[PDB]
Amino acid sequence: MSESKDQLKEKLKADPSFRAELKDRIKNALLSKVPASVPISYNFDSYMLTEVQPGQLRVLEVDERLVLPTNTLIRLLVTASDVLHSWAVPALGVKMDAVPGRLNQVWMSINREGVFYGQCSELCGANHSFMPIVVEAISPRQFLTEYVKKWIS
Amino acid sequence: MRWLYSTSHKDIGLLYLVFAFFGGLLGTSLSMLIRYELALPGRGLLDGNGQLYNVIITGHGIIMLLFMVMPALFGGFGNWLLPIMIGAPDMAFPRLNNISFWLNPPALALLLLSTLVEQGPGTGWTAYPPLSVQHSGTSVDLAILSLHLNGLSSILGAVNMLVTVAGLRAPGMKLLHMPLFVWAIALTAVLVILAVPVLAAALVMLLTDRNINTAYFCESGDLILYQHLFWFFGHPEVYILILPAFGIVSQVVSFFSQKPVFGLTGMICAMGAISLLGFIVWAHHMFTVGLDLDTVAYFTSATMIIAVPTGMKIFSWMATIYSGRVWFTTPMWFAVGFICLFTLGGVTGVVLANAGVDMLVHDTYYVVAHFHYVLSMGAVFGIFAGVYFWGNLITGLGYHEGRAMVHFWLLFIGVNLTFFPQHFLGLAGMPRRMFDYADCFAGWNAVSSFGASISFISVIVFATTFQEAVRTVPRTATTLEWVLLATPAHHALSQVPVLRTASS
Amino acid sequence: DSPQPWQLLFQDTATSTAQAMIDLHHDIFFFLITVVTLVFYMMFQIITKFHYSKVLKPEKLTHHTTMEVIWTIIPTLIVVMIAIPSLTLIYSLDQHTERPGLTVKIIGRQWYWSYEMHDHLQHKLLDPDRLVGIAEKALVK
Amino acid sequence: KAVYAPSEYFKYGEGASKHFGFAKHVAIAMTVGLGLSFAWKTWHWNEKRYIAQYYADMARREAREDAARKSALADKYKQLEEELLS
Amino acid sequence: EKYSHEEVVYGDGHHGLRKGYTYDFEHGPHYLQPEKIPNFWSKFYAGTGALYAVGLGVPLFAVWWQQSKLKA
Amino acid sequence: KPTLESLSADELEELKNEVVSEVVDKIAGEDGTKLADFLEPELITAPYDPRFPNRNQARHCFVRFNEYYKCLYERGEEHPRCQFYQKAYQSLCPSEWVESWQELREKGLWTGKY
Amino acid sequence: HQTAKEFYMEHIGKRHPFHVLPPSPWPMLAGWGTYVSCLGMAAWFHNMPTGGALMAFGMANIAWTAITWWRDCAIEGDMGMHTEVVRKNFISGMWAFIVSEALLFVGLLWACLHLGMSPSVALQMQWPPVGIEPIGWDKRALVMSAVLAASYYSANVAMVAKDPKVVMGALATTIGLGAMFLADQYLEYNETPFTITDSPYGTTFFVTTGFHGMHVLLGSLYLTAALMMYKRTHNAGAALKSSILYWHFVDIVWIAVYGIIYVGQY
Amino acid sequence: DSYKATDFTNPKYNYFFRELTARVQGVLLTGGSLYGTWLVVFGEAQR
Amino acid sequence: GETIDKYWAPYFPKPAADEAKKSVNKEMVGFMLLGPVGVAFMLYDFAVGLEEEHHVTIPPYPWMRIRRLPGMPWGQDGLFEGHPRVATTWP
Amino acid sequence: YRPLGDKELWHEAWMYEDKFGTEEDPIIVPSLEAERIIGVTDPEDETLVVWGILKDGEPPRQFVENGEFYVLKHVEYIKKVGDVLEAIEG
Amino acid sequence: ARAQIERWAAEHPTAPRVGRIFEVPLGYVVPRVAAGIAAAGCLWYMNNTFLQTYRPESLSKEFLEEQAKIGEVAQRMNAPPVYLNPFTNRIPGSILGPEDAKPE
Amino acid sequence: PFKLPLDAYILMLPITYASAAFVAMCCRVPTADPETSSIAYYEDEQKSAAAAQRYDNSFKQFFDARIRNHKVGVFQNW
Ligand code: HEA
Ligand code: HEA
Ligand SMILES: [Cu+2]
Ligand SMILES: [Mg+2]
Repeated sequence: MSESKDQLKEKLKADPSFRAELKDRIKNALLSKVPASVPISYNFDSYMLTEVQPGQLRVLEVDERLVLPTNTLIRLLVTASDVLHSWAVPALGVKMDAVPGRLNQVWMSINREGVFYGQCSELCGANHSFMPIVVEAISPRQFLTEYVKKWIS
Repeated sequence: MRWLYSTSHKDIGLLYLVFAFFGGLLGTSLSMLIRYELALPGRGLLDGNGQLYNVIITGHGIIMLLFMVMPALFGGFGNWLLPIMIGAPDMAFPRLNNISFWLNPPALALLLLSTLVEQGPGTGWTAYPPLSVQHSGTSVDLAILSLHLNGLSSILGAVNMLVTVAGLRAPGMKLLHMPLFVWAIALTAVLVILAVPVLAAALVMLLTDRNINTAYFCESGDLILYQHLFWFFGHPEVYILILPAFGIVSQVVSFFSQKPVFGLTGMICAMGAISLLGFIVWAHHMFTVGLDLDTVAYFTSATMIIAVPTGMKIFSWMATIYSGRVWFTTPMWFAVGFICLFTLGGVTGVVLANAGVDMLVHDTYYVVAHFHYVLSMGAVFGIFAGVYFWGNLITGLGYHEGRAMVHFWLLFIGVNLTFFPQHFLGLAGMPRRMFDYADCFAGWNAVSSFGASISFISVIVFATTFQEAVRTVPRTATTLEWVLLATPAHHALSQVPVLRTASS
Repeated sequence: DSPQPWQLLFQDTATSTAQAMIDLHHDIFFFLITVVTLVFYMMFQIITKFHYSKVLKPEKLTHHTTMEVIWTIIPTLIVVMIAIPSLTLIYSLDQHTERPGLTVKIIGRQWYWSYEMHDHLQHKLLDPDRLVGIAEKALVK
Repeated sequence: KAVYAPSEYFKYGEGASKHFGFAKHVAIAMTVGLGLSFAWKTWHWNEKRYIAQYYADMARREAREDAARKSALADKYKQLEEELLS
Repeated sequence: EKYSHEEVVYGDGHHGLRKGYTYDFEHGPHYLQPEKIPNFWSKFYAGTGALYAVGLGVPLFAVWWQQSKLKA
Repeated sequence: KPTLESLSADELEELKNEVVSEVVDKIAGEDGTKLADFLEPELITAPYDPRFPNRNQARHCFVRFNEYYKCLYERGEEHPRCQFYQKAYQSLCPSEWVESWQELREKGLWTGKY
Repeated sequence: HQTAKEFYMEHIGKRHPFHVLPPSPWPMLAGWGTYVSCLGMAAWFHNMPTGGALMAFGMANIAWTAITWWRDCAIEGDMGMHTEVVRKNFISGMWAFIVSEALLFVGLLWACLHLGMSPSVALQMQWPPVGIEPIGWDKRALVMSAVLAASYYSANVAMVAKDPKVVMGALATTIGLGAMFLADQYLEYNETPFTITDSPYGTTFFVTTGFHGMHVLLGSLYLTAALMMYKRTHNAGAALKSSILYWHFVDIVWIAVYGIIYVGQY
Repeated sequence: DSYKATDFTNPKYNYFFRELTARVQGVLLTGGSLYGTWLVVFGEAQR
Repeated sequence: GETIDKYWAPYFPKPAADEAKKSVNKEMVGFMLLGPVGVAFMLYDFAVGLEEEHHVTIPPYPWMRIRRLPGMPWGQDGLFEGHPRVATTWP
Repeated sequence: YRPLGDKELWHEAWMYEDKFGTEEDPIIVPSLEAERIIGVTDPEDETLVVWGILKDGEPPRQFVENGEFYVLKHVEYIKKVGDVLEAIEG
Repeated sequence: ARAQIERWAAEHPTAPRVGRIFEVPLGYVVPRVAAGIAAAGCLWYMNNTFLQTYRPESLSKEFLEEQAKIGEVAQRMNAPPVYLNPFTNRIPGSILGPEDAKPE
Repeated sequence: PFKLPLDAYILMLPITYASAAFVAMCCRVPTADPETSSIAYYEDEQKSAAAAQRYDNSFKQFFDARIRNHKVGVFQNW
């Protein structure tokens, strides 16, 4: 009743195996309070800025950047929709063509935080000059505690 | 009538040379628009029209690759010089030699007419799908048909050259006594025959994709297959354009050094090794398309082996000048300038051949600087070396020596100060085929645009070099075209000369 | 990170792979400097010392087996010395020896870029055994 | 009296190449080229030394916040310890 | 005559100056004799000027043509 | 009163559950809104499949998309392996490719058996 | 004219065994005919009115100039202008042309091998694609193989025979066996359950077999033109040998085409 | 005595094959080239 | 009678009548190995031609009947295509 | 003459003679015109070729050093040796 | 080999043989290549002055002064700003950006 | 045509090496993982993983020890 609860606590005091089993039960119950897995998902476009302010670079500046954590193995799947394009970031040593129907993978890991610029490096029309690339790199704890909370529905 | 119905190889070679000069004028004119648009950041004389800029660079690249260098070296000097050099009275097929020329003004007319149709063919000289397929209208079809006609011209010329070498040689003259120009032209003909029909097949596939709704390079096809076929053609193409330049440099260097060529069999084995290795390294133009690492590994390791025969040829040219009696004239300077400045273009190719380094400089102006070194210092210098060397034999006019040195120095200043800053732009990351760039790239683009104006002025001064000629009587020479009068008769070698081996 | 005015060499790097590429390029430029300097100096000396005002009549030099073998076997060694680091850098482009942490789908359109992601975020109790012991000593008394 | 072919060449060794000194010039060219190459590699090694020091300093900094984070975690653990004992 | 197989095979046995030539290019010692064309240096400079004008003005016309089409 | 020397296994298990829950609801919360300082976030993506070694990874996308519907046909709808396959193809395939594949499945133009 | 043959003997014929041609107008006309037919083909692709008519007009002009050129070549071969070394030059030129055409076919079969071996995700990685019924090897293509091998052996008969009747009969047999190859290919093109717009299988099959069939037609016309010259004088020279070489080249090309497409399902 | 009317290479057929065609085809190609140039330049594609 | 071919004829000798017939027989053995049977089966095939029929309609898969441009240069259906087999309804 | 085996029959021999041209006994080169270009190799190096012009009515002429002397003779017919005299086989 | 050189020199009488490496005197070459470079500079200046339709606003002096005030600093929307190119401008590894520096 | 000079065999060693490498590369492609014209090839996961890992290891296992040792340069740049 209540003494049997107290007798259970006395058996916790006495038997080490029962103590370990109830510790494992405590660990099972604490994992039940852990929130479940949630999906992170986004789909945005990145366009060149037509007019820039001081502190921004003409031709190379976009409106929406790609935010990537540092010290993390990142897979980049590159493809296209209509013609050939090339995703080139010269500071990160990645330049791989975007082919319609292909899914070209890149393994990338960034050493330091910063803002890295790029352009498209495959001729694709009249406005080939005006498809720039900007990658913003932040720390992994910021990425996993603040940035991914912007994409929880 | 004479220039329309000709069967003589000497009239046809002169017609090729005049055509190649016209194509060089067109590509000089198309290249001042490229440098006048790129001089300053923003929008220049093209008013921000990117499709017109793509049309201009496509037409300019195609014209300078196919209607200037090949009609000057392979069609111009080869047709004029090969039967005189080997002692043949004429070509093997004299009327095939006239259709090999007369398929070139139709192809040039189709290519120039595609620019006035719709918005033009802005695709690059490589014409990659699906950008070439996506172009609606007629311009791309006219451009590809122009490439087809020029390829047919090249194949017919190569067949005529290969039969003229093998079967109309002078009596007693084996494949040991022909000059290195003849060996270069023969190897170029072999390369043309083995390489051009693959391009023709790829272009037929491109037309069937554009107009017949077939599935070669499309949604359900494979777009990497086009790059495979086109570059399997295209890497032999750049060696087709440089081997007659090697031959002209050998003939010029051996002439004014008063010496024969150092290492003749080594020279021939090096040209053969260059011709053979050019057919198994085509995929160094495709490092960034997503090939497997083993394929990229092989195509990296096999591309650098091309350095060894070219280095052997350069060192043998230096050994030919070594211990001679050298007299420096305008063709001798264009050969010395060739050997100095082809080495600069060749060493950047070794850098580009390494695939990890090529991931940083692919489709940048580094590549542009590389191939304008090996083509404006390699082929243009070889062409101009032959113009001043054989000019009184071919045309009947001499040249003023002072104005020719003025032209050489204006050209040498102009093209060095044009493409050397493009190395620094390409290392920093300035991409190809763009008419507007970031603000920091302004200085080297201003320097390069200043150099292009000097190159244009050098092109202008070249028309003033010609003057009246002086004619003398020959007695002896080391090649057959220098015992002839200037100009020769219509039937040069009225009697067929024979080569007599000395007795015991 | 960004290009600079009057810049000569590459941009600064943020991956070890890009640094390794630049290191390989500088290693190749080591050999290229020596090759170009040798060519230019020897041609200057040959041009100056064998002018016709210095030479009465030329010598008959057609072949030299030792020098030909020397300039054939020397660049082959340079090529095979350059190639093995280059081959090693090529085969290091796949770095899947870790747990991947992010996937980003990059799509190129006319004329802009599109970025996509669909992953799952899960939480784990950080060092739970200390909390396990804390609960154990909370329940034992 | 016929017409004779004139002498056109010297034998290699007694013309205007005995005074040239080919091996001397090759040694001079190789010394100059290797000097410039070692200057270039010296600059490269200097730049790599600065990069290595940069990343070492960054690791020194990044080890400082993560120690203070675990210190704050232990402080919250010591607070939750007396939260379940009071 | 005038259409026989021998006319096809061995050509027409014309001798001397052809129509307006001042020199025999077919059978004379030189196939090109640019010192015998009357007023040769005027014609050479006119032809070179025409070649320069066309070869430098065709791409300018193609630029003007494509930009006049948009500006409409 | 039933003591520990007389209780059965199921009553003792329920008593253990009550003892654990009544204190861990004070420690962690009934929902778990108190463990935010003691939680470590981690992001899960598609693992490396040894069957797909090349840089072009379109076949990995296609095979995972097909293994999802094979799992859905064979082992129910809520099996953990089917969710693994679903998160695996969602992590690899572009959204345009997937929506084209369901419109081909809805039109009847899917060549799979299931 | 009467002294023109005398001039040729005195200055060209008696000095060397090679043939020197008088001026000719056919290369210029052939080049501008290619220009006209290319403009017509470009107009015919994009469904402009009077474009196919212009393309046919240009192709007819090209064919007429080519026939006039070849008639001049046969006339010069019948006035005895070609010695034995000139005929060997003809054989070597045909060998070079054959090498060019073989590389064109290698480029064509490269695409078949590439597309057939690794089907893409756009085809749902199945080769041949579902809906496409492949043409088998145990049917009419085997009859074509037997017929064209017989044509190979009959052209081999005509090369070594010395009786004019046997040569003319063997040439007619090879020409007739070639025409039976084409009329059966027409039936394959009509009964097949796929078109040129149905998958890369249909694209590669029809483009490769169409180029091979056009080469069969050109070789048969060449052998026919070689037979009529043998019919008149019982002497053909280089026209017979080059045509037999070209026919053998077509027979060799068919082996690769059959083995890749019909057997290999590529 | 070696040529028939059925013979393609008859010397009596040389005027028609070599002289008449050289001007008829010469004017036909001029007419076709001008029309093809106008058609491709000033024409509208319906496909 | 004074042609170039006859003038240079003694300097180009022919490389050396029943051996020709032996070679003709040797090649005709291989000719008759595959000659009559192929002709017989092809003449059989010319009479079993456009008489059979197929009613297998094909679903309009994305790789079937590519129409990147509207129609064909000659018309709507393919050349040499009497009866299209791909479903134009789909259902 | 040299051995005519492995020689083309139309090569106009005299180039296949067994005689070394000396000043007192030169090699007579036949010609259809008053001048003719011939080619002489270097006796110490086969790869070196020198082309020269012989004229009619001139003294004997040497082209390379330590080489043969040559005299041109104007003739109406040049013996196309390979069927002209080895068919005679005297 | 000598006679062909002597033949070429007779057909090119304007080519000097005076015993020096640059046979054409530099008093002829230098003013004319200078005049050519001057004409090229005139053309280049005319392109820079009269053939521009859009000069971008990031090259005006006000933009240049306001950019020189900022320096090579890149902003971030999820983090404090960062120095661009930290190796060629020799930023130490402890400092990431200007706002995170907080000078002593 | 002539006597092959002592150079030409030293040229022919890496030329033969490049030709043999080209032939081996072209030959090993129809024995690779993605060259299968079926979807039922991948439903045997043991065989397909074994085949694709064998396609990874060959011509890369020669470089594993120096990839781990960062032997990515001719010199030793730290
Ligand atoms: C033969 C090849 C050749 C030559 C000579 C040139 C000559 C020049 N080229 Fe170009 N170029 C290409 C081949 C060539 N080019 C190719 C293939 C492309 C790629 C296009 C594409 O990507 O689609 C290209 C593109 C290209 C670009 C890159 C454009 C871009 O990426 O957006 C640039 C940039 O400055 C350029 C500039 C110049 C300049 C200033 C010259 C100057 O040298 C001007 C020329 C001056 C000369 C002196 C050469 C002319 C020669 C003669 C007149 C000799 C003929 C004479 C006789 C026969 C008697 N051209
Ligand atoms: C004249 C034409 C020509 C010639 C001769 C060459 C010669 C070479 N080329 Fe190039 N190339 C082009 C024209 C040419 N190329 C063009 C037009 C493009 C761009 C195509 C496009 O439009 O996209 C291109 C692009 C191109 C690429 C593709 C890169 C890219 O675009 O991303 C590569 C890669 O390997 C390459 C490398 C080489 C090499 C290794 C040589 C070698 O043959 C050079 C060898 C010579 C030397 C190395 C110097 C002499 C040697 C010595 C002095 C010995 C000492 C050397 C060592 C010890 C190493 N070039
Ligand atoms: Cu290349
Ligand atoms: Mg590219």
